[PDB]
Amino acid sequence: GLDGTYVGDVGFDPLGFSSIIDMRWLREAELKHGRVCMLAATGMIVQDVYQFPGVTKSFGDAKMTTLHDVAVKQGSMQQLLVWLGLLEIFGFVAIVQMLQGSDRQPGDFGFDPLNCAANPDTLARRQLVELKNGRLAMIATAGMLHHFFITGKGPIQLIT
Amino acid sequence: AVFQGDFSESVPFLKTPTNLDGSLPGDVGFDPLGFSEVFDIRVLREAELKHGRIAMLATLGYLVQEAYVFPFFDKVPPIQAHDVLVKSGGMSQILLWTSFLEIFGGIALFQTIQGRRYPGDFAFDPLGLSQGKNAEKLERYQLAEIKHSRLAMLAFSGFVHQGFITKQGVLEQLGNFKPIPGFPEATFF
Amino acid sequence: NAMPFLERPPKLDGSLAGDVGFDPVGFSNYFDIRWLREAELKHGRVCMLGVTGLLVQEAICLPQFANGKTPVDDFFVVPAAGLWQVFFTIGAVEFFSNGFKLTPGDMFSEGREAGDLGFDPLGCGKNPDALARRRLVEVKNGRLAMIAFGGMLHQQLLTGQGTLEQLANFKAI
Ligand code: CLA
Ligand code: CLA
Ligand code: CLA
Ligand code: KC2
Ligand SMILES: CC1=C(C#C/C(C)=C/C=C/C(C)=C/C=C/C=C(C)/C=C/C=C(\C)C#CC2=C(C)C[C@@H](O)CC2(C)C)C(C)(C)C[C@H](O)C1
Ligand SMILES: CC1=C(C#C/C(C)=C/C=C/C(C)=C/C=C/C=C(C)/C=C/C=C(\C)C#CC2=C(C)C[C@@H](O)CC2(C)C)C(C)(C)C[C@H](O)C1
Ligand SMILES: CC1=CCCC(C)(C)[C@H]1/C=C/C(C)=C/C=C/C(C)=C/C=C/C=C(C)/C=C/C=C(C)/C=C/C1=C(C)CCCC1(C)C
Repeated sequence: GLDGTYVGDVGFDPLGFSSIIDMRWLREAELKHGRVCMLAATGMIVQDVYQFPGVTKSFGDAKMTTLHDVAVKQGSMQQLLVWLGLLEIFGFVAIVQMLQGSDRQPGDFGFDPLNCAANPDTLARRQLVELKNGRLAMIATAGMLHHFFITGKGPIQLIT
Repeated sequence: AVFQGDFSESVPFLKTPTNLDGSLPGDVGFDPLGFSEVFDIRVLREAELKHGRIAMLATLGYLVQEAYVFPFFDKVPPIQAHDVLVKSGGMSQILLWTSFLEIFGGIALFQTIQGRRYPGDFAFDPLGLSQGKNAEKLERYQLAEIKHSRLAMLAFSGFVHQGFITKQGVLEQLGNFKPIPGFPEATFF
Repeated sequence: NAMPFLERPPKLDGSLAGDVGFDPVGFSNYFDIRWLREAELKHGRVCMLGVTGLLVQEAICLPQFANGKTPVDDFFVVPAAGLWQVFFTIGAVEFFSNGFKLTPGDMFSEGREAGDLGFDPLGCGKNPDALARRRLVEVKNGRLAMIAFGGMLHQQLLTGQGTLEQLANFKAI
């Protein structure tokens, strides 16, 4: 079920997920988790270093998960769910169109504002980078959160 | 679609919707979940226009109702007026006459389904706008009407919802703009 | 035609007077034009007198009969006998005219045109060109009489003033 064509194929599917689920879905998923995790890791690190202007007073010092429990009350989180959900409904259409025969390759939403992938070759190198940073990010995010659970400390603070 | 592919203009990722063609006015190709596939586009177009034509009047009204009230009627925030008029029975008068016009409209929808009339044409052009001399303008106007309608429906929706949270009238909110109540003051924790 | 958007109803044809092609509902498709035409003239004729009566009765009451504050009340202050006497007189007039061909299939079986009772005691139907024009005037005034009567009566039941009186003091609800 695992073949060379997908980018990033080192051939590692010990549990054989590929055999039961369409690779196009699995890939769209790996990128989507990765793209989210990269942003999450960046945010958790950014949050410790800087906060937006009025934020500290309303939320105080809560960080990581604790901030979420406080954030939901602000409704900052809701706006995030409603807008992100609106993007996702288009994303559901995209997976459906792709699963139905369609041109779009998994993970392609057509966002290249700076025309960075215009060279065909450079795109391939970037694609490998994106899975790899994303695979790392997910591992890191999980770690930062678990570290948080146990130490009650933000990751930059744990380094401090 | 950074990889080359045939695709819809509005959204790069998705294919042009089938049975969705440039012919209806204001077709940027966006029907991401096909509804057009499930129900006939002309019946759907009649709906977009009807909702829009209703909406365009409503956006003007919510704004006009704030600034001015006919003298015989009291000035109250518009959402309140519906409650006042409904007790008054003014709303029933709007409902009855609007329903009568709609019954003529419902017959025209049946014709739209069986060929006959183009969606949304009631042949209401009392003025000469898009008259045979101005017939060239009709294609252009059609685009404006859908565009104004799409926008108005979003705008009214916005005015009413924003008004409920702010409890502040739309003209007032513009001139005095404040965060939803308590946010600057409140700390979640 | 009257509704630009809808196609003109088929059975409607220019022949009947005042045919503007206004049958969006298309009742004419379902039922004979003549039967309907008879009803439209008959409701219109009854109404013409109806409107005339509401205006006359508020102004004039028989010394013989008691008067109501509204023309509508006059129907109530009249003895019960009067209503039933009139009700029978009217029914007979229906019988004589329709020749006992009251039902939709029966009526018109022997021609009788549409909505014609052969009542021209004063001879005015002498010239055909006037008769058409007269037919158009009759049907238009009959439809107008239907709408007006409904209005005169409903306003009177509501407000209680007379139609002429209501103009003198509008007294809007
Ligand atoms: C969720 C993230 C995710 C997803 C969807 C994938 C998906 C894929 N990977 Mg990638 N990968 C990931 C994370 C992920 N990977 C990470 C973190 C690493 C670094 C360790 C790698 C390293 C890697 C290599 C080196 C290679 C792949 C390959 C593949 C493909 C085939 C592998 C397969 O069949 O298993 C699909 C994978 C999964 C089903 C993930 C299972 C994870 C656990 C065990 C699931 C446990 C159940 C879960 C907790 C239940 C909760 C789910 C709930 C939240 C909904 C497929 C497209 C191969 C490839 O490119 O083939 C073309 C390949 O050579 N991956
Ligand atoms: C044309 C027919 C017609 C008629 C007879 C009525 C009758 C009425 N409407 Mg109106 N209405 C109509 C059409 C009509 N409506 C239409 C098409 C709409 C839009 C959908 C409305 C919307 C509407 C609202 C929103 C309200 C009414 C109300 C009322 C009632 C109160 C009357 C009043 O204000 O005092 C008498 C009227 C005046 C003092 C105003 C001046 C009228 C002038 C003198 C008459 C001019 C001619 C007149 C418009 C007749 C037109 C037809 C004629 C030319 C053949 C009354 C029963 C109100 C209600 O329910 O009562 C509380 C109310 O709030 N109506
Ligand atoms: C739809 C028609 C209609 C109806 C149901 C009534 C019903 C009534 N009228 Mg009104 N009335 C009408 C038309 C009508 N009238 C017309 C057109 C006039 C003007 C002449 C009047 C003038 C009038 C007065 C002055 C009075 C009544 C009164 C009454 C009540 C007692 C009955 C009576 O005395 O009859 C009276 C009937 C007439 C004077 C004439 C009969 C009406 C028409 C012409 C009969 C049609 C028959 C035939 C088909 C037409 C061919 C002849 C044509 C050349 C005229 C009763 C509620 C009395 C009442 O209660 O008031 C307190 C009363 O005092 N009516
Ligand atoms: C776009 C950049 C930006 C972001 C993403 C962002 C996010 C949040 C969140 C999200 C979780 C909360 C909860 C929050 C809260 C407050 N912000 Mg802030 N905010 C941003 C920018 C500005 C500016 C420019 C100002 C400002 C202010 C306030 C006040 C005021 C009253 C107070 O101080 O009590 C409160 C409560 C004003 C001010 O007075 O700051 C001292 C002011 O000028 N913010 N802000
Ligand atoms: C498309 C297109 C064109 C166009 C166009 C345009 C201009 C489109 C513009 C669209 C816009 C601006 C849509 C805005 C959506 C905002 C939303 C849904 C906010 C939701 C808030 C939520 C869910 C909330 C919340 C909550 C929070 C945060 C916390 C709670 O404590 C409180 C609260 C309940 C308030 C046109 C017609 C020109 C032409 C063309 O033919 C095609
Ligand atoms: C197209 C497309 C898509 C889509 C989509 C979208 C975004 C559809 C959104 C549609 C919307 C928002 C339609 C809104 C209509 C609002 C109306 C008709 C307002 C009426 C107001 C009235 C009657 C009033 C009033 C009032 C007045 C004036 C003043 C007061 O005193 C009284 C009162 C309160 C009575 C998606 C991807 C989802 C799927 C798809 O594949 C294709
Ligand atoms: C027995 C009885 C009971 C109790 C006692 C009693 C009162 C003495 C007696 C009387 C009972 C009686 C006789 C009661 C009388 C009841 C009557 C005659 C009611 C008439 C109603 C007519 C209406 C609503 C017309 C509306 C016109 C419209 C919408 C026009 C539309 C138009 C169209 C179609 C075309 C053009 C466009 C426009 C202009 C819009």
